[PDB]
This record gives sequence, C-alpha cells and structure tokens, in this order.
Amino acid sequence: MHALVQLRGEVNMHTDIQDTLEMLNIHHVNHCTLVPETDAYRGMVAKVNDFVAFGEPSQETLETVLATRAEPLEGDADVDDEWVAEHTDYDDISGLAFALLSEETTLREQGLSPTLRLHPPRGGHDGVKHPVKEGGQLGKHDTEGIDDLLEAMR
Amino acid sequence: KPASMYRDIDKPAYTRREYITGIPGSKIAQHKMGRKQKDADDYPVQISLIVEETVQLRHGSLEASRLSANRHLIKELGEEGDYKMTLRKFPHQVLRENKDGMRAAFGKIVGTAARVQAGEQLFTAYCNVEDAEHVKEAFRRAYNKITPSCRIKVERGEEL
Amino acid sequence: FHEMREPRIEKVVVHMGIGHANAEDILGEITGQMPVRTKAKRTVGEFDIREGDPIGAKVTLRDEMAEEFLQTALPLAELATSQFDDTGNFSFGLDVTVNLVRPGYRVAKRDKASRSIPTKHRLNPADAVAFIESTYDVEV
Amino acid sequence: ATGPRYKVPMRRRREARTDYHQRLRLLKSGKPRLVARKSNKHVRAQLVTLGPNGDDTLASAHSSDLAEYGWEAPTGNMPSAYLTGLLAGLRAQEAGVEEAVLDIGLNSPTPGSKVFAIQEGAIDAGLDIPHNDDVLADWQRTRGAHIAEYDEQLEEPLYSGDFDAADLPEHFDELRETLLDGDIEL
Amino acid sequence: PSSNGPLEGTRGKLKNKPRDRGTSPPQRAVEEFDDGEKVHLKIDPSVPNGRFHPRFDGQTGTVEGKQGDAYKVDIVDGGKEKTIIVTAAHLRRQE
RNA sequence: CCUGUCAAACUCCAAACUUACAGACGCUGUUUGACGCGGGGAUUCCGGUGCGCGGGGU
RNA sequence: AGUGCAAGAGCAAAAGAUGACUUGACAGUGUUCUUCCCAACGAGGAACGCUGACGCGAAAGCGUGGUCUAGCGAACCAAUU
RNA sequence: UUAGGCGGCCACAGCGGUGGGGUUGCCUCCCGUACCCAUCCCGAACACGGAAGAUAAGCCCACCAGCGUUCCAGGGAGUACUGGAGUGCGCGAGCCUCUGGGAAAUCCGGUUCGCCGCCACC
Ligand SMILES: [Cl-]
Ligand SMILES: [Cl-]
Ligand SMILES: [Mg+2]
Ligand SMILES: [Mg+2]
Ligand SMILES: [Mg+2]
Ligand SMILES: [Mg+2]
Ligand SMILES: [Mg+2]
Ligand SMILES: [Mg+2]
Ligand SMILES: [Mg+2]
Ligand SMILES: [Mg+2]
Ligand code: NA
Ligand code: NA
Ligand code: NA
Ligand code: NA
Ligand code: NA
Ligand SMILES: [Sr+2]
Ligand SMILES: [Sr+2]
Ligand SMILES: [Sr+2]
Ligand SMILES: [Sr+2]
Ligand SMILES: [Sr+2]
Ligand SMILES: [Sr+2]
Ligand SMILES: [Sr+2]
Repeated sequence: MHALVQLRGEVNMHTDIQDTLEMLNIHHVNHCTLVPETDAYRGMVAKVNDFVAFGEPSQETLETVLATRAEPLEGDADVDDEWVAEHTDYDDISGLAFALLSEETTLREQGLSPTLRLHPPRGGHDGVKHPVKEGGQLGKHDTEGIDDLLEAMR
Repeated sequence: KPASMYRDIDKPAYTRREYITGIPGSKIAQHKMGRKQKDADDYPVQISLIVEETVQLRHGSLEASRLSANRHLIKELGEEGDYKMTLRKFPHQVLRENKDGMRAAFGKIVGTAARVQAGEQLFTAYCNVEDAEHVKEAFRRAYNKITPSCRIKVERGEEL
Repeated sequence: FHEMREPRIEKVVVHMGIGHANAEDILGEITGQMPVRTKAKRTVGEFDIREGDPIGAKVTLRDEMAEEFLQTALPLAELATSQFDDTGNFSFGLDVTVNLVRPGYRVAKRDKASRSIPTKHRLNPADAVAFIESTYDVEV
Repeated sequence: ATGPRYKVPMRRRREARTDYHQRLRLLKSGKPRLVARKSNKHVRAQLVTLGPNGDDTLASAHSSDLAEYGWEAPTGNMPSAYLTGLLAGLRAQEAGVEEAVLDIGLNSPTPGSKVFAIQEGAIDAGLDIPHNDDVLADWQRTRGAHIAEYDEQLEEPLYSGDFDAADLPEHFDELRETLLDGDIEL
Repeated sequence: PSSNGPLEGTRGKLKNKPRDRGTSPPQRAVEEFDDGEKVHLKIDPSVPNGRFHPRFDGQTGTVEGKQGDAYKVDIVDGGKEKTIIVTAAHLRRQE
C-alpha cells in the first residue's frame, strides 16, 4: 500500500495523466489517497510519477494523518477512535491503519472519503522540478522520506 | 558556399541515386594512401583521427583535409614511405541549393557530403614507432580543414 | 543388387533443326513411327519473326523401336569421350540423342508422389561408356 | 534451403501428395470427401470429413478386407474397385453419412477408370455423390468382362495362382449380392 | 496522400513476408464461424477475393450472419458502426 | 578470400509506441438517467505559441 | 520469367505457357464497403448475395470482364429498346 | 503404420550425407498392352492388366550439423532507440539526470536432420 500526494497542478499537464489522478480520487494539489499495490494500480502511479509523491507510510505516520485529515464520506465529523469504533469494522484508528496497509480494506469501504485533504508542507518541500534522487520531492520515496512529507502536511 | 549551410544533420537521408540525377563527381582522388599492398596488422602503430561532433562534411572539405594530411606524409616519410593512411568515410549524402522566391523551393543538386557521427574515425593511419610524431602532425593539419573539433587517439602504441 | 542397377535405353530422340518441313518423310522411313513438328520462341533477326511456326521435327523412340534403330545408327558415327553428358547421355551428328538410365526412372517421371533421382542412382559418364561398349562397338 | 528469403513448399506439396488448389475447391461444398486412392496391387476408398487438428476418416474400405467376404480373385482391377467403393458406401450409411463429393487426388479423370468405379459403387450403396453417368464405365467392364475376353486369347494362362482357367466375372455378381443383403457383418 | 485510392499506403500491410509467400492453406479459408463470435480482421496477401477495405485491418469484429459463403461482420470504425462482408480466408478467431 | 562505406521512395531483423476487442481494477450512471436516439437554436470554417516528431528552405 | 500500360502489391501441379471448347464483357434485383477515416454528401467504383438463363468440367467448382489499386460525367433535350 | 491412406501446423519440417529393411503380407521400382483411356511422336506419361524378378531408387527405420532454419544460455547490452518529467548542461547542432520500456549485428555454447491428428493394418 502506497500513499499518493499530488504536488503539481492541473495546468499544462496532460489530460490522460490528469484523468488518472481523478480516477485515483485525487482532484486538488496536496490531496492524498491510499492506493493498494496491484499491477493495475502500479501502471497508474507510474503514469503520474512526475506530478506526485508516493511511498509506503509507517503505521505510526498513517495513524497521525488519519486522525488529523480523514473525513467521513459526507460531513465535517472528526475521525477519532470513538468515530472509528461506531462506524468501521475496527476498534480504533490503529486497527484501521493496519488493515489499510495490509490491504484488507479501503477508506471508501469503511464510509470514509478516499481522499485525505492535507495541509501545505511545514517548512516547505524539496521542490517540484526534480525527483527524490536529484534532491527534489517527486516520485517514489523511502518509508522515512514519505513520512517526513506526510508529517509535515499534518 | 560556406559549410554553415551543410554541416548539421537536419535534412533526411537523401542518397538514393535511382531517384536523384545530375550529382557532381567526388572531389576525393584517393581513399587508400601510402603502401596499399601491405597490411594494417604489419604495423606496430595505429593512430586515428576521431571526430568529436556529429557532422556532415563536404567532398571538398574531405579532399582538402586528406590532401593536406597525405602531402605532409609524402614530405616527411617520402613518396614510397613505410606508412598507409585510410579515409573510411564516403560522401553518400546528396546536397541541394535553392538557386523564383520561396515558390517551388526544392533545390537543384550542388554536391555530396559524408555523415560522420560523434566519436567516429574519419582517418586512420598505420605507421612505425619512429614515424609516430609525423602522423600526429599530419592530423593536426587535417583537423583544421573540417568542421568539428578532433581527437588524435593512439589505438596500438605503448611506446611512450 | 546388380540387376536393378544395370542401365537401359530410355529414349532415342532423332531431331533435324532446319529453320523453315519437307524433311518429315525421311524420318518415318528410318525410325518406324510418326514424327512431330518443332516450334520456336523469341524473335530472331534471321527472318524468323513468327513464333508458332515449324522449324524442324523430332521422334522419340521407346523399347524395340529404339534398339532396332541403334543397330544401324551406332556404326554411322565415331564415338568420343568429350561427346558425353554428366548424366551419362550422348549426342552425335541429323542429331541422334540416346538417353541412358537405371531401372527406377519412373519415380521422377510419374504424377503421384514423384521424387528426383539421387546422385548415387544417377548414371555416371564412365558407367554409360561401359554399357554401350558391351554392345557391338568401341569407345575412346 | 539457400537462405532466409527462400520459400519451401507445404509438406504435402513437397511430397507431391496433395493438390491444394483442388482440395480447396473440394472443401467448398461442405459435404464429406470420398477419397478414392489406388495402388498397383490394391485399391482404397475413404470417407473423409474435416477436423480441428486434421482430416477425420469416418468410414474406410481397402481391397484387402474384401477377401473377408468371399473374394479369391486379384485386388487391383475394375471389379475389385467397384466392390471396394460399395463396401465403403455401406460402412458410411451405418455411420450416418448421407452425401459425399468425389476426391480422386492426383489421379486422372479418364473416362471409365477405377476411381470412377469406386464412385459408382458408393452411389449404388445409397450415397448421394455428384456424378456423370456417361463418364462411368459400361456395366460389363465393371463386371470384368474385358478380363474374360482377354483369357479367351489363352495359350498361356493370365493368372499364375490357381483361381480358375477361363475366369469368372460371375464372382462380381456373387459378391454384389452378398453386400446388398442387410444381414452382413460390416 | 497523393491519390485517394483504396490501396494507398498499403505497401506493408498487403505484402507477405518472403517465407509466407505462395498459395495459402485451405483449412482457414473453409473455417466455419458462428453468429456472435469475435473475429480478427487481417487480409491474407496471397488470397485475392473476399477482402475488405484495407483501412479495417486489425479490427476485432463480431460475426452477425453470412451472405453466401462470405461473412457479415460488425465493427465500430471510430464511433460509426459498419457491417463488413468478408470471407473466412481473412478472418481469425479471437483467443 | 581479404579490406572500406551507405539508403525518404532497400529489408534477413526490429523496438519504444499507437491501435481493435475482451476480462479485471479504477472512475462513472440507474431521484444528479449515464450510454443512446429524436428534434429546436447556434456560433464557426483569417488563428497563434510552447514542446515532441517532422517536410521545404542558407 | 510472365501476367496489355505508372508504381506498389498477388500468383508456380497457377493468376504464368500451350491447346481446345466457349461468350458470365449475360438479364433482373439487392446487401455492404468505398467515393466522403472518424462524420453528413452525388455520379462513379469494388467486394458479397439472391432470381433467371447459360458456358466449361467427372465433379466439387469457376465465370457479375482483363490478378489488385487509374481509364470518368448531373438536370433539361434528342435518338434508341 | 515390418514399409499404408487422408491431413493439420507449413523449413524445428530445407540442402547435403551415412547405415539398415521386405516368400504367399504393405508401398514401390517391376512385367506387360486385348480391352476403358492415352500421347499435336513416343503403354515415356496417363489409363488399363498382371506378378517373373528386386530392396538398387522411392518410401519406412536409425543417425550425422557442414549450409539453411527454430528456440535457448552466455557475451555484446540495459548498450542503440524510446513513452513521461526537469528554472539540468551546451553559442549551437546537441547532451544529461530521474521514471517506465528496450533492440539489432556478431562471437561462443546448446537445440533443431519435424511435431501432432483421424483411419486402416501381426
Ligand atoms: Cl492414388
Ligand atoms: Cl470493407
Ligand atoms: Mg465531504
Ligand atoms: Mg515559511
Ligand atoms: Mg523550491
Ligand atoms: Mg511504410
Ligand atoms: Mg444543357
Ligand atoms: Mg442518341
Ligand atoms: Mg538398403
Ligand atoms: Mg541553454
Ligand atoms: Na514565379
Ligand atoms: Na501464403
Ligand atoms: Na454509390
Ligand atoms: Na502443329
Ligand atoms: Na528400397
Ligand atoms: Sr530541416
Ligand atoms: Sr576544426
Ligand atoms: Sr502514428
Ligand atoms: Sr477479379
Ligand atoms: Sr512398361
Ligand atoms: Sr555557431
Ligand atoms: Sr526489464
């Protein structure tokens, strides 16, 4: 399970690439989705590789992100342990977080929005013109490297 | 005409003589120089002139560089000296010129050029150990008459 | 082994390449059967502009009709070594050509499942000379 | 053979066994082929339909399995040819085959030949095959009367092995009678 | 194009690779397809008759009946539906 | 035999890629009716630039 | 190689050659594609059927002209069946 | 299939080569023209009739790789080329990094001297 974050806008970007982002339920910049690691989903992230930031998050970081940014399918309601308990098949945020990572369920399946609408990176990111290997913030990241981004976007 | 008009590889490969008529003859007199009866492996030293940029060299530039290179070897090693130089590239690319404004712009045939890629050998001379510094000077004169910058690389010689 | 390997006469082709007919009568008298006309292809400048026109005649002789001809045909010419084919046939001359081959040539002349005769079963120039020499004449 | 550009014919053409142009025209009907083949000593007649991995033979008949019914005479002639065709046609009726098209292969369409006799036999057995009555031999040559009139020019016997002296074309009639009977073990 | 003929720009698709030269095998020219079956459209360069317009090479149509010996195959060219008359010689079964 | 070069109108080879159909995932539609069909009204048929691939031309 | 003529393409027990027989270069009416990719548009064209009548062949079958892609023309008026 | 018939794929099956195999059996070559049929001339072929002889052809069986072909290993090569991205480099033609694909020639070493279907048959 990878976590996609759009870091580059829609303007001047190819339609077939923009449409893939909308299929992956990510419509705005700084929006995040939890995509499983299958062959079909792999082709989709490879196509968006240059306008996105992805990688597998740590159980600890995914938990923090879900607490602060996860929303219901409809509504303002905070997704805390008590919310999870009353609507989901789990007990707390940790139970959900484990299942998402082990690819047992999805956010939509549990009545949560497929999108985690994050805040802009605190202290800024490494740049949108270069990939990770070149010192930028695009493409595949380390499990520690994606966490720095997702935690900075609390 | 200047080489600026024909040096770059921008037009398609136009070599098909069955569709092209009135092509001027090659100004290149010889391709095999020196002692063409003796073999290349009979010489201890093999030095080549390597073209650094991907270019298109005209038959006149090919003749001028070959003539100013072999003439130095005829001067320093004698007319029947112990060397053999080879020009491995041949002028295949047929060149045009629009010589009426831009209407019916397809030009008439004016010459021929050789497509040489970067890193390739234009000239290759095979000599002995004592005549090694004379050939490096023949290439110094030969590179001044073509379009790109060049390398004088020794491919068979640990005698330094 | 030797019985199915010993050569025989397949066909004796007697042809007269004239160029423009009257010579059909002399063949039917010397051979014993009916002759056939010979046509030509490609326009030649020696006043030979017509394609489908009789230029000569030929007769192909089989079995008895072939041997009863060669008894009187062979003494009429001096046979040489350079007068032989690589396949073991010979022509002398009025042209007289004798096609010699081994007992299983039908395999290459039939319709159903025909195959070409292997190099080993094909007649040699030397193996041909010996067969004719063994029948009333000299070689060299 | 010579290089990469070289074109080697199809296997059955290389072998000179199948005429692929005549095969296409034959298969265009949709009916099974009455494969009429002949050897020097024997005569074969197959009823072939088309299949996914190759040809399917639904009912065959060789002139060798003709002796099983009462044939003491040779197997590569006109009476044998008809009877092999009749035997093939009868085995075809018990398989469910009603109609067929004559395949002669690389044999010639010569008027009154053994392959046309194979066809006459199969039609007589109850099979619907497109034919031409005046291209088939007259009823007496099919009987083997031409062989009896050759044995009249005796002096020296025609047959080596003892079957008879002056030949019996009545054996054809004795066998056609045995095959027309429904009791027979096919 | 320089001319708008049916065989324009068809040097490659209507030519056989040297080893696929000569007369084609009959098995595929007699092949029986049923209605509803998905078929691939590819012209056999060795077979002259029963061809379709070379623009439709590579189409995977659906057999919707027949006209004589030839088949009526339904395709969708761009967004427009067309019915193609084609013989078995130029058709291959999908899968 | 050896040795030196080429091809828009060459090819024993041969991608990336584009493309038909089908399944799957995704997304979308069944009160926001998609897909499709029928009808009313247009405007429009001087375009331009970047990038990639071009063809002509110094 | 040849296959009437550009070019590209097809063809070898043939689509080429020979020979012989023959007039399907036939009448009528369609389906479809093309003309006009997608996507509307005439004439023209082609593939593929049916009805009628024929030719050849043992027969399956082939012949809606020439192996395929050029060789074409509205309304009005006249002539013709 | 102790030799056959009809095929599918249509060279992995081609080209070339070595060895083996046939009393009432099979396939052939073979013997032979009264007839059906036949040759613009030839029972050569086609067609028909038949077994005195034969395993030399063909064919069937086993096998050889020199040529041609198929595929595989390794090397060439993640090279050549390339879909997506870049306030990366170069006066420029052009190049480079990241991401996703990925050859061809040739050399060396294996493979390949057909596979499969239906039918009939000591
Ligand atoms: Cl046969
Ligand atoms: Cl069409
Ligand atoms: Mg909401
Ligand atoms: Mg700040
Ligand atoms: Mg920045
Ligand atoms: Mg092309
Ligand atoms: Mg008028
Ligand atoms: Mg008039
Ligand atoms: Mg033997
Ligand atoms: Mg710059
Ligand atoms: Na002017
Ligand atoms: Na073919
Ligand atoms: Na029309
Ligand atoms: Na004549
Ligand atoms: Na043998
Ligand atoms: Sr240019
Ligand atoms: Sr220079
Ligand atoms: Sr394209
Ligand atoms: Sr035609
Ligand atoms: Sr004979
Ligand atoms: Sr400059
Ligand atoms: Sr790979």
